[PDB]
Amino acid sequence: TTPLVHVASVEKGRSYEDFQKVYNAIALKLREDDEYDNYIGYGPVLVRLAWHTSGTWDKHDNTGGSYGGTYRFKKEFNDPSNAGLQNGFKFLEPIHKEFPWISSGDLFSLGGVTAVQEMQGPKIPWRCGRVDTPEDTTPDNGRLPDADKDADYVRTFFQRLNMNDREVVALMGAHALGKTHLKNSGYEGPWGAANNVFTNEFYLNLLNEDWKLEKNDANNEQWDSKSGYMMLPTDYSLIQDPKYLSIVKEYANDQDKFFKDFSKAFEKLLENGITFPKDAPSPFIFKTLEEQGL
Ligand code: FMI
Repeated sequence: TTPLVHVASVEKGRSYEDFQKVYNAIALKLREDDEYDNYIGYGPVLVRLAWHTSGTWDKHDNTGGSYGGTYRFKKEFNDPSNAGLQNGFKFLEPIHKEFPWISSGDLFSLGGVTAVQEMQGPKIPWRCGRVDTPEDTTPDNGRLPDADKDADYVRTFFQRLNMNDREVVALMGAHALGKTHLKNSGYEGPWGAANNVFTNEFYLNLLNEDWKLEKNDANNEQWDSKSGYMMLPTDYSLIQDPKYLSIVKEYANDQDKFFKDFSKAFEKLLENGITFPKDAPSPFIFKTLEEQGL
């Protein structure tokens, strides 16, 4: 029961170029399969997958986390909290088939990094070395957070992932991406207009839209705006809590600051629970397809 240490182990003989190739394959497929989810593309769901496979981590005993790539196991991919992520896993299947040497955890997390960057978001340094662990290491369902709670719930919950107020608010900015799907989560609607472009729109919408507390077709409350956007109760709590509100305003007024803080928090999220040897490779910063002229 003693907390196990997960030491990053580089896939045998692999280096930056090998991973840039995987990044490129993911990026090229994101471009090709553009029709998904009414042309939103697979970017958002890949970011959600990267987060859900990392968000099971418990700092108290180092269980869960991105290291083991346990989402490949039935108990975890059937977690009600992960409904809809099967689309992201299916997307990555041909990628893993072409590059069988990459670990599942490295693939799931790299998928998120690739999606953020290809969607014009900040560069996210990424480290390789996650190693697949047995099915009995799969964390039980119920470790991911709920969306119907308040600011106090959010603050306490994220302490388990060792995230502070600024880190939590920055991470939530990813909701500028994609949308909620009634069938998956009991919530329906996008948070903004630019569904597959990474910007600080989430914060701007929270502060500038006129929100009304309504019930959706699943009988759950959510905040709606005449513009056709929505906010989860947890999203809205970010402007109800005075400490979160200050940070929301900061990001709504400084795109660069949001990008920098999100990058750090997202990398931290994807690396929680992993011990990187002193002589491990430095974090990789992948070039986008655009930067490579591809
Ligand atoms: C850093 C990234 C991130 C964080 C930290 C983070 C944190 C949290 N999220 Fe969010 N998320 C991300 C990224 C991130 N999310 C993205 C990109 C999406 C869109 C997915 C898609 O469009 O398919 C979604 C979609 C989504 C949905 C709709 C799912 C669906 O119906 O398909 C819900 C209900 C929630 C709830 C919650 C919380 C409040 C409960 C878990 C929460 O704590 N999310």
